[PDB]
Amino acid sequence: DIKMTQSPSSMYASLGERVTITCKASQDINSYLSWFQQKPGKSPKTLIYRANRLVDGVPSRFIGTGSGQDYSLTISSLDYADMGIYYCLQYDEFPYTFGGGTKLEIKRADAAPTVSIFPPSSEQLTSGGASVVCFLNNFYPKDINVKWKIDGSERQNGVLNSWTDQDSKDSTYSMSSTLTLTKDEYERHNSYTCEATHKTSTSPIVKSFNRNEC
Amino acid sequence: GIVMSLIVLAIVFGNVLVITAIAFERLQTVTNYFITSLACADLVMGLAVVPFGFWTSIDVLCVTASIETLCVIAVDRYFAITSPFKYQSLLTKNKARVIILMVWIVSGLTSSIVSFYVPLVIMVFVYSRVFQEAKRQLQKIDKSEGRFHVFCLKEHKALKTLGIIMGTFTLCWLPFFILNWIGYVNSGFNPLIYCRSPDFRIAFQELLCLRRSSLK
Amino acid sequence: EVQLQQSGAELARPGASVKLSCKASGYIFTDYYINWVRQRTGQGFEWIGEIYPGSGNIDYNERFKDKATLTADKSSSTAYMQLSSLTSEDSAVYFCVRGFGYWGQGTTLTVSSAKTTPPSVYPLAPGSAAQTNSAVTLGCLVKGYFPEPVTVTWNSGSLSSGVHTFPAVLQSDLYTLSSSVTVPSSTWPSETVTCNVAHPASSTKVDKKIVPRDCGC
Repeated sequence: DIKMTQSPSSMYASLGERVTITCKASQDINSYLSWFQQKPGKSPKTLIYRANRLVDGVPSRFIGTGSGQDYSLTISSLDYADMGIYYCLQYDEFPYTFGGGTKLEIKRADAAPTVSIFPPSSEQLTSGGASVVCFLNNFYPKDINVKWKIDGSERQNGVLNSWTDQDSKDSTYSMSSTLTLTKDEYERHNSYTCEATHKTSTSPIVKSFNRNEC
Repeated sequence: GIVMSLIVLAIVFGNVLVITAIAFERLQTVTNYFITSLACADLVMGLAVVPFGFWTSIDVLCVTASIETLCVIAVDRYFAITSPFKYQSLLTKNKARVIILMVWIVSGLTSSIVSFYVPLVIMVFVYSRVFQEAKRQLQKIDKSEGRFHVFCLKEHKALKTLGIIMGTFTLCWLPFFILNWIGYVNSGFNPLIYCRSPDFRIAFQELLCLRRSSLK
Repeated sequence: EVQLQQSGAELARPGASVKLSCKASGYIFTDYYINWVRQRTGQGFEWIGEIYPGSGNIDYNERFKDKATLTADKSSSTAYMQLSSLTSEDSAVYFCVRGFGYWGQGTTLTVSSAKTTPPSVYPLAPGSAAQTNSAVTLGCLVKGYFPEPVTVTWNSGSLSSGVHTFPAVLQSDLYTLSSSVTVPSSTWPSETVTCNVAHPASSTKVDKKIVPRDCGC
């Protein structure tokens, strides 16, 4: 219909600097373009339309400026709260076509995770099974790593992992790894460790627990 | 026959609920002054022509004033759009009547080329021009208008309502001027298309002590 | 106070048909068209069409031309979208905007042969009384539910600074997720700390207090 590329895609800016994404459509939309932001777990908040006409409420540090066939959303003095995925939209003609959005992350300071493991709550155990949760928390760089160890042994079978997008305040990354088991499965072993290896250090951060005294 | 008898009360009701509807403040305008004209050219041709069917005198003064009035609006509405200012022809309220009065006597002093061709030959193009140049504007509008806000698409439908009233009176009285019962059909078609198209909907449907959707 | 209310959770069997709504209330309905954009999981936006409540003009996008059918309600000041013969690929988040200005809440429509089943909030408290911090991090894993999504707050929305919730990962045709929380060790066992959970798909709200531990562990 009307392809609208959008460089960049990925992009890491630090606090204070002026980041910038540039949008370029196929045709010629008469400044009939708009810029909005998608934040994980929220509905899109629009910032600019008519290529540059800021929406009411948007902070004055956002600037849209292009014309004819290429534009660009821009912010001077990037604020911490400015992490997410901005997309450019054209409504010059049908069908309204969206950009593909460039996602912007904020470079923070290296910070190791604060890990913690929890054994199965009696409550579930009674129900019929047992899930062990370990929380690798607030760490930057985003790249992190976990490996479950059991009775000295070690395996990665049936583990449910999930990481979060950049946190708001701490602008850090936290991960959750769960190894789902059965009352039985779980009852067959005593030692349970969660080792996380993150650039922060070379020595895996570790946490363990036994199924007996407990 | 005795079954179509219900087709007269239709040409004595829908054309009266309209005459009264016009005779409310907001419903008083040049457009609804000529549309209210085709009411007396449907009610009179139903309580004076349909019953007995001088009877062939008012049969012409009625159908020769219709496609004539249809020629009027098509031009009026045009002069309204081609106009440099707001949408609503300049035909003053009184000169609308003075102009309306002269549509009857000339309809009485009156042929398929005089009272049919001529009035439809131009009426279809004076309007064609309109329905067309009403499009260029329709969106020469600011796209943003309506999606960011903080003649339009509405008055674009008012020409839809007047665009079928002129588009039904053609397929009803053409096979005849080229079936005399089909022409009578456009007597219960105008106050019928005015429900699901123009404001009339509420204007007259709720006038009968709140019809149905009156927050029923 | 401006807003287009939306269902948030909608389950539908393959081949069926849902009819999402969007109750706008905070402006004059007929002064803005409202489009219906679809945004599948992962990412990407695809406009489904735009309808102008005031008039009636409904410009569909070819693709959804015969698939969806927009409609507005001048009175109720709510608008709808008829999605016929829903298929596995019709599952995604359907947004109701005000012409790309203000977006709606969103409706997590999901076409599936699956049967619904509410979560199972289980609380995760510290293992062996390890008083190893100025703070503490407890959490509550909501396991096995469907379909998506599930609101998960802490302390009835009360607590905020320091609470993470991870994206429901699927696992054996059933969603599972969890939310951890840090607070001052100087507080929790002392003052109450609950974890809330909500599954609209099932209209199921839930609270789970965090009793310290078995005193033994």
